[PDB]
Amino acid sequence: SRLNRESVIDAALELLNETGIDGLTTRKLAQKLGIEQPTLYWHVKNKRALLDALAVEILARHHDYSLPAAGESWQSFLRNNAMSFRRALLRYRDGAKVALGTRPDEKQYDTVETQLRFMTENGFSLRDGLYAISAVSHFTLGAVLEQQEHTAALTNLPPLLREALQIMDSDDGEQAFLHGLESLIRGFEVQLTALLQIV
Amino acid sequence: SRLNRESVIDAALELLNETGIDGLTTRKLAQKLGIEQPTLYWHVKNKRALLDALAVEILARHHDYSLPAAGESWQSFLRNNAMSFRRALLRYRDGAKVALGTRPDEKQYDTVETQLRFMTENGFSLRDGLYAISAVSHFTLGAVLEQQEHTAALTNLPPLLREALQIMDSDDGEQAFLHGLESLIRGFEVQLTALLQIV
Ligand SMILES: CN(C)[C@@H]1C(O)=C(C(N)=O)C(=O)[C@@]2(O)C(O)=C3C(=O)c4c(O)cccc4[C@@](C)(O)[C@H]3C[C@@H]12
Ligand SMILES: CN(C)[C@@H]1C(O)=C(C(N)=O)C(=O)[C@@]2(O)C(O)=C3C(=O)c4c(O)cccc4[C@@](C)(O)[C@H]3C[C@@H]12
Ligand SMILES: [Cl-]
Ligand SMILES: [Cl-]
Ligand SMILES: [Cl-]
Ligand SMILES: [Cl-]
Ligand SMILES: [Cl-]
Ligand SMILES: [Cl-]
Ligand SMILES: [Mg+2]
Ligand SMILES: [Mg+2]
Repeated sequence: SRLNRESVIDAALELLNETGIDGLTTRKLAQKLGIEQPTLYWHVKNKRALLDALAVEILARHHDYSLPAAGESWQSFLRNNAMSFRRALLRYRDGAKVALGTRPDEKQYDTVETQLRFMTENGFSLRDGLYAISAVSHFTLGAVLEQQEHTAALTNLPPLLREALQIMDSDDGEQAFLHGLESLIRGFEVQLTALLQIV
Repeated sequence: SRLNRESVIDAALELLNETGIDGLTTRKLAQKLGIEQPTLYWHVKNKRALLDALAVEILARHHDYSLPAAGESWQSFLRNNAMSFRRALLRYRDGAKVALGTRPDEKQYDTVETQLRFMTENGFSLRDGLYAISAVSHFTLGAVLEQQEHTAALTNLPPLLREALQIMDSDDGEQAFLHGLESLIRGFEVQLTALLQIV
């Protein structure tokens, strides 16, 4: 079938959904695409190239709150950005695993530069803004990965743990995520406010 | 060589370090152990059983701050617990990937019950204590996974991003981690303090 970049990526996401990350392979991608393996190699050199591309494209397709609204607070932007990031990572099987350890792509440069500038224009040093952005990224990735890999795994408890497991089993993870997110955002705010005060 | 549980686990961690998680296999474990594959199967049924075991044993061996000190504050316990958790996850290649989505093992029941009880004895509802514990777990896992998978990957920047990448490349990740951790802990504290007040 068609082997332009857009089409190869569509097929790879479809396969990622069916097989997960560890099961995703170029041989299986060639099969899905109805092509021989040397044909594929012309377009896709290895699994890493594919993974890097999929991490960019998953956000390009499903991460719709990458930029703050006009007049939006930094707190609100981090909240909205994190919810959007989480949704995007949850959309394909092992999506968060595909996103791990990637670095900004050239096609994302304008966008993440704006993100970083925004934090600095709200009083953060680049480092402190970066640390806030990174903590949000990390917390969100961890929460999605635990949620997803828990599912992968599924394929005389003491009382508080029993109840804790009931609590976790009662929700997809969004409740704990949204709660932890408010804690994180407010902690950043306390830090930012304090300036040189002992806090 | 010897195939008791302890020995199989030693070999599997050694192999995890050499090959990472996706490359870890029972065939390769059998090779390391100097045994045939049906011999191994008697002791280890599949890769999942091995992964579940390794997640328990990595913490058993290297997570030394699982319990609060006498009179220790909940803030200090979460801090100390998180640093210890992070160190443990960093000790083997893809350690954090091995830990993902696991649930408490029977051998950890006493310990995590104590953790949960401790939070409740400091004023948290079980749910809020759980949400705090989970946010710490998630933030720490995400930060370790990004650090580690970044390394795996390695095998006209705009100015703020250039500097941000210099900042990240200058440290192993501990600085941003410790900073984000204080933000998280203080956010929990603000929440706990507020009780029914609008906050
Ligand atoms: C907070 N939120 C989840 C962010 C986001 O919305 C992104 C996006 N594509 O819109 C990221 O790329 C974002 O998710 C993300 O992945 C970010 C990063 O990876 C980095 C890295 O690795 C190094 C320097 C700077 C960044 C960053 C500023 O681009 C990060 C922004 C992250
Ligand atoms: C915060 N810190 C990293 C904790 C920890 O020190 C643990 C340990 N072995 O000592 C965990 O097991 C700990 O790391 C961890 O993994 C915990 C959990 O997985 C769960 C799950 O999944 C469900 C209910 C309860 C727990 C928990 C209370 O046992 C969690 C405690 C985590
Ligand atoms: Cl076609
Ligand atoms: Cl074509
Ligand atoms: Cl492959
Ligand atoms: Cl021996
Ligand atoms: Cl033996
Ligand atoms: Cl295997
Ligand atoms: Mg990233
Ligand atoms: Mg866990």
